[PDB]
Amino acid sequence: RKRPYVAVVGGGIGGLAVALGLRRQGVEAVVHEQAHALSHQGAGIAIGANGHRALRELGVAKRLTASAARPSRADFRHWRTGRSMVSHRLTGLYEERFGAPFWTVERAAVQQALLAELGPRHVRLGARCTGVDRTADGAVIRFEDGGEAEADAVVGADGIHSAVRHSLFGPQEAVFSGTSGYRALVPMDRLRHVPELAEPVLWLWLGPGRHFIAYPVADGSALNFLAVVPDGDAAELRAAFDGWHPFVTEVLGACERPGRWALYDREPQRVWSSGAVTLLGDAAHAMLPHHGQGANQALEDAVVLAHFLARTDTGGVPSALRAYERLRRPRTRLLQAGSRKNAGCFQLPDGPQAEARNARLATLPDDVAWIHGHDILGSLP
Ligand SMILES: Cc1cc2nc3c(=O)[nH]c(=O)nc-3n(C[C@H](O)[C@H](O)[C@H](O)COP(=O)(O)OP(=O)(O)OC[C@H]3O[C@@H](n4cnc5c(N)ncnc54)[C@H](O)[C@@H]3O)c2cc1C
Ligand SMILES: [Cl-]
Repeated sequence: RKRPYVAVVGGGIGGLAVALGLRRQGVEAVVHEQAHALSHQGAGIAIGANGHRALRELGVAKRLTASAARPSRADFRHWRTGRSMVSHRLTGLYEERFGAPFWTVERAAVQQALLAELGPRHVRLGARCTGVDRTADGAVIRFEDGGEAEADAVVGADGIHSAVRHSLFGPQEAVFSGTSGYRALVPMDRLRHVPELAEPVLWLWLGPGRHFIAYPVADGSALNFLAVVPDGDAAELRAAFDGWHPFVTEVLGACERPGRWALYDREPQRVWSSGAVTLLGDAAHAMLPHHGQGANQALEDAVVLAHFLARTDTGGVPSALRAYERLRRPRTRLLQAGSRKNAGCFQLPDGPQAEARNARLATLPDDVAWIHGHDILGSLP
């Protein structure tokens, strides 16, 4: 009984993590990534306890300790007055409650740590997938350059515009939010004038029509920011935050060339898997960035999918892909819905609804425990 050889399309967090996770449990997995080399851009992400646990399982948490940063609190700030509307301490309480720390870190750092632990030799650069056809015993991936690679299982981790998803279920439009995210890492030495940044904090500035998130990365030496605005040029971004507190305007004014990303997600899908092909990460369940969980969820996907594929033979692959999907879909669906809800919530004008939002924010540790406190390993059979 042959154990499956596994081809993974995409070398982002999701693809690296699942390849790394498969190999750690004795399955041969190989990544096909379209880019000629992996980027060192892409700014900051937040790793919750739930994702931290996935990184421990995959053996990469120890390598990320240095470049991680440990926000002491989540501080929800009024757009105009700069007052702390709601605050929750993370130092100690977060780890005690949910079983692991809250980290903020560069995307690229997480990507690099995964790449190293997996081994770069397991990643084919320059391989752009254009398609996947199911065979009788497995599947074969088509590349742009005419190539092919057959396998006992194929995992589509090729992002929100997944070639693998298109092949399996046909054309499907990504859903535009009507907002853009501007993202940047600002060196802290360009922000000496901003005294709030003396403490490491997860900042969430909430206001009318738009919002602004900031946090430290690289052990406190740079500050990530994400500015979500109705929909790139720095002048138009600075203007969209006219009237806001100096903290926001000063941080925006310290980056000449921020990155702009139209923010899309997709409707939840009833089906991810077809014979020996399945999806993972943004390809399976793309969400807006408003829970800070997309990477976290790709990591959960990776752990769970590696578990099922490490325990089967070639003939058990379809069943294993369906078991992964059946466990992962409901959770990701709720996060998708939640991330949409939060886009609205973060952008209310001043008024009763915003005051009611603020009230429900007081009970946030209970209300999001299902996310941060989730034990991925304990969810398995
Ligand atoms: C502004 C913003 C802020 C965010 N903040 C957070 C946060 O705080 N916390 C969090 O957990 N998540 C966050 N996310 C979400 C997170 O970045 C993603 O969910 C996560 O990186 C998705 O990883 P992935 O591997 O599924 O996909 P991607 O990172 O999209 O990787 C896909 C890979 O596949 C490759 N590829 C694509 N098509 C092909 C092809 N046809 N053939 C071969 N290779 C291909 C790409 O080159 C890429 O390397 C944020 C997202 C945004 C937009
Ligand atoms: Cl996200």
